[PDB]
Order: sequence, then structure tokens, then C-alpha cells
Amino acid sequence: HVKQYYFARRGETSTHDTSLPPPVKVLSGRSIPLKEIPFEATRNELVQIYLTSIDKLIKSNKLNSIPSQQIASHYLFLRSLANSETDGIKKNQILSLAKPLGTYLASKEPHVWKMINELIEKSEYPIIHYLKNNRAHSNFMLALIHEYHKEPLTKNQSAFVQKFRDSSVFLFPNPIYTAWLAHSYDEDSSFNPMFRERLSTNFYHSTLTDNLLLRTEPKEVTLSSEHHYKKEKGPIDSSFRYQMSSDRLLRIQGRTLLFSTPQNDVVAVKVQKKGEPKSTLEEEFEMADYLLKHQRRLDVHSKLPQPLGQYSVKKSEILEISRGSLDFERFKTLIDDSKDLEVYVYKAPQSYFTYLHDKNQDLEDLTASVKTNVHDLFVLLREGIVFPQLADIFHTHFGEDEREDKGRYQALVQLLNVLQFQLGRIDKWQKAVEYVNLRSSGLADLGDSLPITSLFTSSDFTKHYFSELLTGGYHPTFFDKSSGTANSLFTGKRRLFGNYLYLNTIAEYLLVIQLTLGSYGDKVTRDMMDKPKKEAVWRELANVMFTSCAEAIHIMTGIPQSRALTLLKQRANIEKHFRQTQFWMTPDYSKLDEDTLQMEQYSIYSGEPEYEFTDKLVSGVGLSVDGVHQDLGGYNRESPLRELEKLLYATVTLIEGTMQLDKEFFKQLEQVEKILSGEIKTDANSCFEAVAQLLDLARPGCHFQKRLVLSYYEEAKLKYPSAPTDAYDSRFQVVARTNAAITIQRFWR
Amino acid sequence: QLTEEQIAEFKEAFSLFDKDGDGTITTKELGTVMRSLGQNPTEAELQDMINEVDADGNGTIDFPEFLTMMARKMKDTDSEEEIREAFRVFDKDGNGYISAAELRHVMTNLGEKEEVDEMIREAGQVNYEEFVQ
Amino acid sequence: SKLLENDDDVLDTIKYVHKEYLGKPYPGPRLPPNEGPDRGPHGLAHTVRTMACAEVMIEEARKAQLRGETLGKAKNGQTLADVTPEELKKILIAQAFFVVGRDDERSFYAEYHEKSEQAFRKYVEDNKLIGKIFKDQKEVDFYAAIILDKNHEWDATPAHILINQGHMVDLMRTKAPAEVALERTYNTLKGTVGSKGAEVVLKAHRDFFFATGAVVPLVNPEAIDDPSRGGPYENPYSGEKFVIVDDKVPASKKDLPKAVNRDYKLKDNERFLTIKEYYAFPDVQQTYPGYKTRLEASSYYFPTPFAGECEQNPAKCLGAIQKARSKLQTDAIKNGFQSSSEKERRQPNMDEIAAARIIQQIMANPDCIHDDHVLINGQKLEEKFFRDLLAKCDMAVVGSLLNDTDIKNIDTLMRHEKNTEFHSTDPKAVPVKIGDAWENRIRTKGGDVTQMKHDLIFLMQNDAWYFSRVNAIAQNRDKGSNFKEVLFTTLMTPLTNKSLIDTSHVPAPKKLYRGLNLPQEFTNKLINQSNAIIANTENTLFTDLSAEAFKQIKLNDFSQMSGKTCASTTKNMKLLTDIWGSNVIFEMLDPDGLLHPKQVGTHMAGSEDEFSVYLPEDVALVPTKVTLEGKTDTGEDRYIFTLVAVKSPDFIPRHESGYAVEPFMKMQKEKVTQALDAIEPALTECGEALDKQNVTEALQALNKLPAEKEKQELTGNLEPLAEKIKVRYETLLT
Ligand SMILES: Nc1ncnc2c1ncn2[C@@H]1O[C@H](COP(=O)(O)OP(=O)(O)OP(=O)(O)O)[C@@H](O)[C@H]1O
Ligand SMILES: Nc1ncnc2c1ncn2[C@@H]1O[C@H](COP(=O)(O)O)[C@@H](O)[C@H]1O
Ligand SMILES: [Ca+2]
Ligand SMILES: [Mg+2]
Ligand SMILES: [Mg+2]
Ligand code: NA
Repeated sequence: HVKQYYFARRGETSTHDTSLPPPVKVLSGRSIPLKEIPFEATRNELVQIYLTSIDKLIKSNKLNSIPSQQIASHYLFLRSLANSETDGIKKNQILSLAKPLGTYLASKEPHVWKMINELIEKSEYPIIHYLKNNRAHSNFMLALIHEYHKEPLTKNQSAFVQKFRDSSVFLFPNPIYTAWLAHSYDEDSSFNPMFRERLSTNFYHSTLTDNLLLRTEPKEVTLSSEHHYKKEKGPIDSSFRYQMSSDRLLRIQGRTLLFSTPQNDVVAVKVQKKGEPKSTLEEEFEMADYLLKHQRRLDVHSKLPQPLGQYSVKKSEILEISRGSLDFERFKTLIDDSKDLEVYVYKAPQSYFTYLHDKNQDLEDLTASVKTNVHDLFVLLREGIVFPQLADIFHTHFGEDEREDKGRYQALVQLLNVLQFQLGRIDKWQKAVEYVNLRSSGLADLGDSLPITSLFTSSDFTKHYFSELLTGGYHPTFFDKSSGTANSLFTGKRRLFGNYLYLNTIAEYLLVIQLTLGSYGDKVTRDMMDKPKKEAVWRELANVMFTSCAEAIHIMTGIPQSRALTLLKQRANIEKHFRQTQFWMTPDYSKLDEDTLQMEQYSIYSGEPEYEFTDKLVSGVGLSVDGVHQDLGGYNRESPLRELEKLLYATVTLIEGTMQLDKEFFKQLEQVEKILSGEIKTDANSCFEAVAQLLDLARPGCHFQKRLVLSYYEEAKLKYPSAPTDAYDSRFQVVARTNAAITIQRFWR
Repeated sequence: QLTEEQIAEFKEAFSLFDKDGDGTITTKELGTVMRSLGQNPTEAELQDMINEVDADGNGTIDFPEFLTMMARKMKDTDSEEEIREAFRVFDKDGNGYISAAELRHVMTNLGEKEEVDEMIREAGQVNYEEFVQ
Repeated sequence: SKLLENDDDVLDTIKYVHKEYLGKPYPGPRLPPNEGPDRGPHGLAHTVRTMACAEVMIEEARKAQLRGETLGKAKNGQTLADVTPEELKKILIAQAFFVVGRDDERSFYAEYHEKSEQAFRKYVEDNKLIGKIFKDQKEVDFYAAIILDKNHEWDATPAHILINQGHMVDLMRTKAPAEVALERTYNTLKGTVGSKGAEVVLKAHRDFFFATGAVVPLVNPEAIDDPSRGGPYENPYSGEKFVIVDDKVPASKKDLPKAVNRDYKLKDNERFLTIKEYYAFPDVQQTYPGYKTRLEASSYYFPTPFAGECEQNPAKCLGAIQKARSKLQTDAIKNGFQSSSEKERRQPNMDEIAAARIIQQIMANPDCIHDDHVLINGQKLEEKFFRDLLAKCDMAVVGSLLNDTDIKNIDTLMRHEKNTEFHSTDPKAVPVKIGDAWENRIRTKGGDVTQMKHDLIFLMQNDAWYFSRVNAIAQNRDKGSNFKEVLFTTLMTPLTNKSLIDTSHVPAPKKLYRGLNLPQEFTNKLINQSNAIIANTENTLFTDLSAEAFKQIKLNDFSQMSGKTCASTTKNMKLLTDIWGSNVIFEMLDPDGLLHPKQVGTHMAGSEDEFSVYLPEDVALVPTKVTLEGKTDTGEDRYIFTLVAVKSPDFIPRHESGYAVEPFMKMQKEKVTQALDAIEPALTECGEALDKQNVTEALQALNKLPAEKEKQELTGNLEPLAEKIKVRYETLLT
């Protein structure tokens, strides 16, 4: 009977734009100020322009000149917008605007009218159900605006249009967009954020996440006074000392001496590094104790280290005890130069010192270890602890100190930068994870952490690695000579960057997992000949990656892992991911001629453009700038792992969209409860519309939410016994039938 | 114990009704969770549940405690009458007639989704009291 | 012209029909399959080849119509050049199902097509295409009737002609007397798409055969390989033959006797007409183009393993067809000009060394510049000299020649200059003091010449007031520029090229994009020139039309719009389409690596994928297609021109030499005269004075001077200092 709860709470703030660099650009000695373009106001005025354009279309009598698909789209969107509206005048105006379209559709095209009526009877926002397929790739609102609106667009509207031209869903109001985004992952959805224009193929999976994030409110995490980062921990002054024994020395790795114990465990002594002070060691000690104490509350599955002491020893002793090691010189150069070195002593099992990509693990042990590591990572993220140093993933090393990302890899580079369009190459991806802080037992380097609030403020980490996001976005085309400012939508993220960095942290965790799995697969299959089993290895690794993403979704949102995996597989293809990881993470392709490499790439990228690169392959390595260590992608090119990017964006989008959909559902629920209990006086039709709307905002694949909505509907029917309910009876009957079927299937056992 | 599907549903509902995501829900929204899971409580019983557990002063329930409370509430709440309520939902006519093909279709497409070919065998008129045996 | 290798509809249709039916062996009519379960002669590759043939026929009919030729009409009266792209998509979706319902190779036909039509109905009913792809049941039943082919009316509608002729062209392989089969196919094609069009269709589809690893027989109208056998005429598709008299072989096709069925018994020692004798007739020679063409064979006699690979992978077959039909057009373009020995930039020529030396001298002493000329020890260089130097010198090699001193001497050059440089494209901007801007803003404190290179490149990329004027002067299209900015253009272009060459070290992309903003009249002129070039690039099977392609290309080439200037390009078209808002885009393809792009590193947003191209003298950008991809933000039409870079000595402009040497020789004479008059003993002087006097009468001569010299600076300065053409010209005259 121990309470299992987190010490961190979630809430909202007005803005993250507090105590961060001013919005200016110093270009050629000139200060150019930077300003924001309001997303919501621009979107709303664009919708108003669309309504006026629809009025013009009605007056112009050219309904028969337009395809029936566009007329159906306009009609369904108008009905959905009228439903979402609250003001009576606006709702009536929109309904009158839609009436002639419905009359025409019923008259001259009954076939589509039948499906329109089905959708109207099936949902309160029929447009989202109508658009969950390739139809969404057609921008009917923008087409109508450009056709019937002769006045030029303002600079704000032009910017909004040039950033969000892919689809009309980007112009929907918040609840409708959130509902459509949530339902686009459903089982009966064929939507894919990709369309093939005449020249090339346009992927815009990241634009969905950007348009979602621009609609949210700033997030705050509040840490309880009992939290590790809210406590004035006392001194670590202790009397315990460890007895060095060169006889018992198991080995040396990095800056750590491993000695055996009669209990079959390992005592590890971590010697101070050159530049790191005592603060790092004491912080690691404190974090280890904090995690060990609270393991039951947080439900962490890792075999956590047991610290023993953090004190100072003579360097000569360290040298004397490590004489017989096979790696004595490297250890000598690593450790500090002072005569007395701070050390941190702990006790851990054998598996704590074997990296998760070790080749001496069978697939089942690797699966278990990966599951443990992912669970611990994301549970601790929910606890308010971030691990920005699991691995050292570098995009590039050339101008590292000059460029604003400092050469660090950004898993969501499209969201965090101006005029970046897709993920770049990974420099020496093998050695990025060779000393990864994920082990066969669980998390290892616990001291190298940050509070989660460090992401939502202008801390040293945020200011060091994300200054383009914190400062603002500048480009010469943004400059407005009339005002002298640079207006872009990117600067508007100054008040929300915490959410972006949260999603980036999740994506980077998953990317580290992917690279570790790839390294394991490459090492295992390097000395193998039987091709089918070599393929089976990579197929299993792909399944593990997808399961890890689904587990992350389940922990962050609460969706069951099976449904999370189904929703993920809707948007990301495991076959392509397996093929691409197998192709690019091994050196085989380096032994092929141009024609053969292209012929195989045809099979790797099924239905998509093949990876293009002009780099010269290194024999036995592949793509490598330094000529020794392979890297993922050509120089100045994007990454060849397309399904990996799709999977990362699908994961983060699912998490954030689920949270936003929950918020919308609960505000609608509060309105419904107010109406039912009497604080709002309205006719029966209004109450029925409110409950139907609530039914539309429920989570896809979740039933208990619809159960609550149906109970509210029945209460409403009791409240107004003398009103018709023909419109909503069908959908609520479907809900009731599902409830009964579930009850029967349950009672069977 | 509870079923795996039941535990998954309870966990998802608990997460959905945990507004600030600390791992616990307050007393105000416990009734909403109960109603959401089908066990709509009376005012007296709901007030009893609010007072008894939350007299600790903290006023929050963690997931294991919620599981215990629901397992208790489900110890004796669903007798055979509630079980046959769902069977009667399909009762288009009062004769207790349901085509077995209709049961197969509803159990496959409209519910949890090969099991039906074995369920039906143990199961054209399907009298309701016949099967609940 | 259009390529439907991008329409997702047809791709998923192919994937479907392969997954269900085209990917399965023959089950038989059951009965034993005549040829066994192979599904080869009618598998997936056959259908894809037929669809590609239909696409090529559409394109070729369009090009023939544009050239100004009249095409055959169907019963409906609609030529093959009047098929809208959505109509073509529908026709391809229909054609994918033409032979899906085949269970055996035996000639039955009705049942097979009934099964294929049933499969078509099932597919078009199980994917809701009735409301999305097709309009209504009317058109679906129309295409169902097309697939069924109940009657042999094959020329009523464009779809009829396309499907039937594609099937015939793909089945032409199996016909026994290959020569007459090819002749019949050519005549059938030319009845609808013209002569040149039929020839290009046949060549493209033979290349399709080879690409997918099919077996192609030997065609020999002359019967050269066969010593003395000779093949009987035996016109296939009918089986008819011609019977000759003892020795009265007709001199022409007109006097031949009536046709006889396949089943005929020879009498009175008669013989059948021979293929070789048929193709000796003057009538066929004047009416048939391929009466001597010899298309050899496929070396293999059984289908290659690549055909099997294609059978269970439509992607590989589609890729092979795409490569084949792209290299066809590329070879057609390249066949009209001479070959290129190499790809790298040319070595310095005579005048380029003198030009580089003069530029270096001007760098050394800015005082030589004057308000209206340059004074180099007597020589008075005027803007015309610098202009023709820009218009007759390859500034990339000049920039390569210059050593590292000039980059530093830029400091003294800008220090001595505080003049005015005007913004070209718009006259309502503010004049800028180039030297003050360089010393204050552009230049950065510290840094070695390795940093001045970057500063110069940054100035070139940004500062519209600078590069607009510089590009206008370089391309000789400016309006009212003074002497100082002309001189600055001439000096900076080679130095910018040197900085780009030294600083850039990344691999060169093969595709580049360039954005331009032009009036609609100029765009229409460009479109007309592009269409003229495109419609005359033909890879024919029988006849050679290289001369016509050469003429049309050399008459309507607009590759000078990109030459003479360090043109900026981006390898990300999205950047041009979205933010830069350009109404014209040039897409430059460089598969051979003939452009040498250099990365422009300016540390600005989106600029990592920006490169600078300086078009070589002997490279031309030949259009290959023109596309209308939507509209700009304003609303005007956006046009994309795809260009292929082709290198050939047929593009070099003939420049009279000595432009940069004559003034250089005058300068050397001035130096010699200065030194000699300063020398002003006699007995000892004579030995030197004799050669010092003899050196002076060069008068455009360089050999004797070093011999006279054998004033060390002046000698150190002096030291660095067939059948196809005749055939094409005869064709042009004739
Ligand atoms: N297992 C190892 N084997 C060899 N060299 C290593 C190993 N681990 C680290 N090193 C080297 O030692 C350097 C310093 O170690 P580092 O700072 O990475 O330790 P750490 O991550 O805190 O250790 P741990 O995860 O074991 O607690 C590294 O940069 C690397 O060069
Ligand atoms: N930090 C980063 N992590 C991952 N990809 C990046 C990063 N920065 C840029 N990219 C991408 O890498 C490619 C090269 O860009 P750059 O490195 O900025 O010249 C482009 O596709 C960029 O979008
Ligand atoms: Ca809570
Ligand atoms: Mg570590
Ligand atoms: Mg560490
Ligand atoms: Na790179």
C-alpha cells in the first residue's frame, strides 16, 4: 500500500517568452527587429474571406461549372463550421450560406447527396469524415479564395497561405482540426501526408505537427517541494572507504575501474575526469540515491546502482592499482592531472556495464532490455527528469562552434528552425552510441540529467543549443520596408518553445533507441552468410523499434499499447522501415555499381523517389566524410531513413494531438454539464447538439468516453421528454449497440 | 483478479480524467469516472466513497487504490439482469429471437472482433435465457 | 508532352493487377497449357510496355502536330493529338486490364476477354473509382466495352487506337518474317502519327524490349547475312503470299499478281516472291524508309533473368522503362553535335594570360584607374576594352590564373575608390559608396585572404545593389552604366570565381534550379523556342534527322541567359517556389558533370544549398520539357523549363584573337622604350643595345623576343604569355 504518483504537475501559462534574448538580428552591422504574425487571427480572417467568396459563388450561379466533389466539400465544411459556431447570428448566416448548395446538390446530383446525408447523420463535423483520405490533398478553400477574391491578400495572410498551402484542414477551427488529426490515424483512414505534384513528391507530415503546435497554449511543469531538484540536500560527507586490490581488478573501461565481489556483483570506482569538478560526482551520487529510494513509487524496472561513497584519493594509488590493466595508458590520459582525485564508488550488477547494443545478446534479451530502458526513460520524463546526453549524435562537425545548433542533431529540425525542410545526415552514427548510457540492465549515467523545467525556460541548455528558436526567425523576404520589421510565423513560437523542446526530447530519445538497435544489428549480421536469417534479424529490430514508439505513446498519453501500435502502423510502414534500415546501416551497398545500387533502391523505396547522392562511396564503408567511419546520408543531403522520420513525427503528433483532443473534449463536457444542470437556459435542440458535439470529440477507438456521452444524452432525453431526436438517434443507437456487444463479449468469461 | 481488458480500460479512463498528470485524480471527478465506466453511483453511495477513502486529508486517489475501489464496487453490482440487458438491446421483437448470423456479424464487425465460429456452435431462433445458462 | 510515371492512380492499378492476376501462372483453359505455365508473353512486363507505347504515341502525335503536320483521324474525327491527360489516365487504367483475364496462349479469345472485363468491373467496383476517377457508369461501361473488344472496330475512338496499336506493337516480336511484320506495324503507325512519329515509336519500343530483357529477332530487308536462302514474303496477320512466273519478276510492286492464301500449292515449277526481291522494288524504296535498315538482334535467345526479376517486381520494370525513354531523348539531343573529349574546364589560352596579367597589374596600382580610362604605362584602356574582355574571355580560367595577392590587393582597390554604383533593376534606390561599404560593412576585421574570399562571396550573394549591376554588365544587358562599375565587374568576376573555387570543396549536385522574374511576353517567346527545339528532337529508327535537330537547337538556344555571370542556383526547388516567389524556373540537369557548381557558404538561412555556376564556353542548355506548375502568389502562371547541359565544340563562338594581347604588346613595347631611353660605354653598350633594339619590332610576334633577351621583369612577364560537319552541311543545303 505505497502511493504511486509523480512529483510533477502540469498546467498552463500565458507565455514562455520571459527572460530570453531580445528579438533582433545583427546583419552587416544593422539591427533588424523581429515580429510575430498571429496565427489564430490570420486563420480566422482567412475563413471570413472564404465565407464572402462562397457568397460570391452563390450569387454568380456557376455551381454547375464546379466538380461535384468540391461542392460536397464546401457544403460539408459549411455545415461543420455552423455546428462549431456558438453565436446565433453567425450560425444562422452560415446555414443560410449553405442552403443553396444543398438544394443544388439534391437537385442535380443525388448520388453524392446520399453520401452527404449519411455523413450528416453520422457526425456533427461531417467534413472530417469526408476528408480522411487523399481528398484532403485538395485545397478547396484556398482555390475558392484565389478564384472569387480579387483584392490582394495582406502580408500576414500571404505568409499564412504560403506556409499552409498543402491542405484546407489547416484553416479549420481548433476543435475540428484536432478531431480530424486524431481521426486520420483511425483504422478506416487512408490519409497519408504526401502528394505527388508534377515535378516531385511533397511530404508535409511535419506541417501537421507545426499547425497543431501553433494552436496550443504554453505549458508549465510544477515540481513538488519533495522533488530531487526542489530539495536542499545535505552534505554527502561519509566515512566509508573502499579497499583497492589490484588482484580483484576486473577491468578498466573509460574512467571507471571495475572490481569483482564475493557476491558476484561489480564494484565500480569512477575517477574524476580532467575538466569535471566534484559537483558532477556528488550530483551523480545524489541522483542515484534519489532514484533508489523512490524506485517503488515511480515503478522503475532498472537495476539501479547502489552508491557507497564519494571522496578523494591519491593519484599514485590509482596508478599503482591499475598497473596490470591492458588499457593503462588510455586510462592515464583520461583521468585528471591533480595529485588527489575525487572518486565516486558504487555497486552494480554485471549487466549494468554491458551496453545495450552488445552483440552477445540474443534477440529476446535485447527486446527485454530495450523495453526496460524505454519504460524507465519515459516514466522519468513524466517525473520531470530529462536525459539530454544519452548519446552524442552529431549532424556535422565542420562549422560546429559557429552554427547556432552547435552541430547537435535535432530530431524535429523542421519545427525548430526557419527554412529547414527535412532531417539531415548523422555523422559517424556508429560511435555516437558506442558508449550509450542505455545498458543491458537499464539507465546508467544518472548524474547527466536536467530538470524538465530547463526546457521551458531560457536555461544554459536551451540558450546554448536552441537560440534560433528562442531568438527569432529572420530572412530577407520577411523584411517589411514600410514598418522596418521582419514579420514571420516562426517568431510567434517565442511564446511556446517549451512544447517544441518537449516533443524534440521525446523524438531524440526514440532516435537514440533506433541508432542503438541499428548498431546491434550491424554488428550481429556482419559475420553472417545465410541471407534469410540476416533479414529476420532486421525485421525483428524493426518490430522492436515500433513497439518502443508505441510504449512511449502509451506512457505519455495512456492509450493501450495495442491501439497505439495500430495507429502508428496506419501512418508508418514497417516493411519500408525494415528494408531501409537493413540497406543503409550496413556496408554491403558500398560494393555495388551505379546501376545495381539504383536497381536495389527501386525496391527499397516502394512508391517514393529514391535517395539521391553524388558522394563517392568508400570501399567497405559506404558514405563517410572522414573516410573511416560510416555515416547515414550524403554530405549536405538528407537522411536516407525516410520511414524513421515518418515514425518520429507520427509518434510526437499522436501524443500532442491526443492531449489537445482531451482538452477540447473536456471543455465541451463542461458546457454540456452546465446546460444539463440548468446554469445555461436553452431549447432542447441546443442540448442535443451539445451532446452530439461531445460525441464527436471523443477519442478514436476509445469506448468508455462514448459511454459517458451516451449517458449524458439519455439524461438530456429525460430533461426534454417532448422533443424529437431523429438526427442523433442513429449515432447514439450505434453507440448503444456497441455497448451491448462489449457487455456480451465480456460476460462470456 | 480483474480481466486484462478491464485493467486496460480502467487505466485509460484514469489517465484521461487525471487533468494535471500527477498520477492521481481528485474526488470531484471520481463520480465522472464511475459513470464513464458504467458504474453510475447514487448520490449517497458517491458521497460515501468521497468521504471514506479521502478522509486521509490528501483528497487524491492513486491508480492501485482506484483499482481496489472498482473491484469492490464490481464485487456485487452486475447480476444476471444487467447481463441480459445487453442481450435485450438486440431484442427487435419480444419473442427472444435473434438470427445467429446477426450475432456473428455484430460480434465480429461491431465489437472486439474466428472466435465466432466456435461461439455459435455452443449457441435460427436464439432464445436469450437459453444461452445465459 | 507528358509522362504518366507519376500518376499514383496508374501505379496502384498496376500494383493491384500484379498482386491478383498478372503475377500468377497460367491455369489453362481444365486443359494442359500449350506452352506450360509461364505468363511471360502476356505477363506484367508486356502490359507495362504497351502502356509506355501508348504514352510515347501520345507525345509523338503532339510533337508531329506542333511541327505543322496533318495526322490521320479516327471515325470520331479526333486525332491522337487531342487526348487530355485525364483521358490518358483513364485509358491507361483501362489498358492495365486488357489481358488480365488470360489463362492460356492458344488463340477462346472471347472468353479470355470476358474474364478480363469481369476483373475490370470487380476492381472498378471495389475501390469507389466510379465517383472519384471515372465520372459515371456511362464511362465505366464505355471502357468495359473497350476491354471486351466484342467487335474488331479498332479506330472509332482514340482509346481504341491507342490500346489496339500498343498491343500490336508489343506482339510484333512473335511474328515470323520479322521484316514484313515491322513494315506492317510501321504503316499502321504512320497512318495515325505520321512517318517520323512511327519511326520514333518503333525505336523507343525496341529499346523497351531490350530494357526488360525480351527476345528480339533479326530484321534483314537486304538479306545480307543470309548467303543464298532468301525468305518468302508471307505477309503475316493474313498469311498471304505472292507467286512469281518462271523468270518474269515484276520490276515494280504495281505489276505483281493478286494475293494468294497461306494454303497454296506451287505448280509448273513456280516460286514464291522473296523478301529481298520485294525490298528491291523502286516503289517500296520510295514509299518505305526502312528498306535497307539492319537491326541486328538480341545476343541471348531465351528471356534474360532480368525479365524474371521484373515479373515479380513492377518497380524495376517501371524504372527500366523510365531510364530507356529518358536516355532516348538525351541521345537524340546529343546526336546533332560533335562529341566531348572531356568534362573539365579548358586550359588558359593566349589572350587569357594577358588579361590575367593586366588585371593583376590593375590590382597592384589602383592609381592607374582614372575617371574615364585606365593608364598602364602609356596604354589607355577604355570601357570597350573591358566590355569585350568580359564578352570574349572565360572568367573562370582567368580567376584560376590569378594568385593570392589580388585577393589582398582588393583592400587597396576599395580604399582608393569611394565612387557611386547604381542599383540596376529599379532606378528608385539609393546610390551606395562601394569602397565605404566594403571597409565598414562587407569586410570583417582580421582574417587572412581565406576570409577575404568569403567576404567577397558574401558580397556577391547579398547586396542586390551590387550583384544586379554586376550581372547586368556581365551579360551585356545593362542600361546606362558608367566606366568605374564596368571596371569593377571585370575585376571582381574572375576574383569571385577564384574565391569560389578555393573555398568550395563539396561534391557537385547534378540537378540545379534557377528562379527568374520575367514579363509574360518574354515567357511566351521562351516557350515558343522551347517547343520548336523539343518537337524536332526525334530518335528515329530508320532515318537520321540529326541535322534538323542541330539547326533548330542552334537557332533557338537561350542558354546565354545563364552565361558570363556567376549565376546563383539552388538544389531545393521548394525554396524558389515558396519564399522567393519566382514565375519562371530553370531546372538544369548535369548528369555528366559539365557545370562545376561551387557551394556558396554565406551562413544565411536556406543558403547551405546554394551554388554558383559559371557556364563554360562550349556548354549549351538544351530544353527537354516545359511544365506549368500552378501560379505564383500574385496569380500569374508559373513555368518550369527543364534543361540538359550538353558539351560540344559546335557551341564555341569564333572569336578573333589578340584582343587582350595587342594592348599587352603595346604595353611591353612601352616598357622596352622606357628602359632603353632611360639607359641613355658605347663600344660595350653595342652588344646589349643590338638585341634591345631588335626586340622592339614584334608587331604581334613573341618568339624572337626571348631569344633577343637570352629588365628581367619584362621577360618574366613575356614567358607565361570533320566528316560529320560536311555531312550535316550537305543535308542542310539539300
Ligand atoms: N566503456 C568504455 N570503453 C572505453 N572507453 C570509454 C568507455 N566509456 C567511456 N570511454 C572513454 O572515456 C571518456 C570519458 O568517459 P565518460 O565521460 O563518457 O564517462 P561516463 O559516460 O560518465 O561513464 P559511465 O556511463 O560508464 O558511467 C569518453 O569520452 C570515452 O573516450
Ligand atoms: N541539427 C540538425 N539535425 C538534423 N538535420 C539537420 C540539422 N541541421 C540541419 N539539418 C538538415 O541537414 C541538411 C543540411 O543542412 P545544413 O547542415 O544546415 O547545411 C538539411 O536537410 C537540413 O534540414
Ligand atoms: Ca492529478
Ligand atoms: Mg555515459
Ligand atoms: Mg557521463
Ligand atoms: Na551534413
